[PDB]
Amino acid sequence: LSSPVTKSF
Amino acid sequence: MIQRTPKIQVYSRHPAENGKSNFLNCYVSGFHPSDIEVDLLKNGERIEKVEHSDLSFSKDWSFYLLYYTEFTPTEKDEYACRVNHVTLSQPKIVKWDRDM
Amino acid sequence: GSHSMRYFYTAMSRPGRGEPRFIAVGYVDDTQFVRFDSDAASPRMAPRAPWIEQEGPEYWDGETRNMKASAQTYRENLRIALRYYNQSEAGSHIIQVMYGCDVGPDGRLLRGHNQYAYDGKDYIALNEDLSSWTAADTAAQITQRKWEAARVAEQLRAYLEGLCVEWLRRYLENGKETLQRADPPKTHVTHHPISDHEATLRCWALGFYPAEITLTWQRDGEDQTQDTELVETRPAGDRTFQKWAAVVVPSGEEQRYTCHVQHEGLPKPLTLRWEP
Repeated sequence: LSSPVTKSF
Repeated sequence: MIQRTPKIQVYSRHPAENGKSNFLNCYVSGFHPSDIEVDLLKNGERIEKVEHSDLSFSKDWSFYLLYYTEFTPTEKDEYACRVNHVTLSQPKIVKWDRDM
Repeated sequence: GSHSMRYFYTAMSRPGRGEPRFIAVGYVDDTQFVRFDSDAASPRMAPRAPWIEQEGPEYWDGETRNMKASAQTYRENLRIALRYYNQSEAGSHIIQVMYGCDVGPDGRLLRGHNQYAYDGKDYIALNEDLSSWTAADTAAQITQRKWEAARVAEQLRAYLEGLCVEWLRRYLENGKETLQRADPPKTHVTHHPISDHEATLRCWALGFYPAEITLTWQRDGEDQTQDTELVETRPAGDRTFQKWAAVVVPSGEEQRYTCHVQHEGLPKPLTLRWEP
């Protein structure tokens, strides 16, 4: 199962 | 920008036996950036409808791909892999050698 | 044995040729089990191993939603990186991401990973503590400061110690027939003269899974590292891997050389010699 997105760079 | 040239290996899925169906593989690895042109050749001509793996990469971030096609080897037919990459002035051709 | 789950993302800009391509692949150990590609006619998280096919629509719909959102975020990250490195909008650039978890035989977390690269060089990495960051340069330090402010590491830690481990354990059970089977290498030694004075001995390993293997040549019991040609381990296309190791030897001295093979599938390391 993949990770949710985090904040951008 | 730092770029890395592909390593190339050409080989069969199973030990080759003339007249018995098999898979011809061209494994390209260790390259960066990811754009790469790979052809499988039969007696110098491009084989149609070659498939390849999904783009992935190694722990050092360099990319790898497997290009493959069904083939039935014979004594007379010569097979090769032709690779182009931004790091290469001219396409690189690696011949299939049953013992490699 | 021990096992890993890994996701690998590649985001590649291509100015003048549309939006950046985003490709994600997922692996358990050396087995790919999912893929997503924004250049597909209908982009979707799609199965690539038999044991994931049983997941239901909620799985496939949620993973597809996540991959689409990730592609948008990594397209933004490519634009941000251009700024941080003072780069032109004309060139093609690449962000890569690797993350996942390693578990022991008991299913217990051994460690997590979450690392990023820009144009093939380290950018930022989550440290083994799952709480602090290592930035490669002053550009990634800007990301580090932003991620410290937003407590991103806490979110990643929660994923890596929780859902990552729990779903890895689920996949290992559902795929136990293959994921928990080591296939030992099939081995042999070939001999080819290269001149009147020398011949090549090549030690072959074929048909093995997982990919990790050690192949070594010894002369009179001493490792020949500098004189051994080793090819990279390579996929056969049927889940298994191949590797060979070769040494050039003086004619008549062949029996001084022994090939040694270590693989998880072997109860005991193998010793092989050329058999004429």
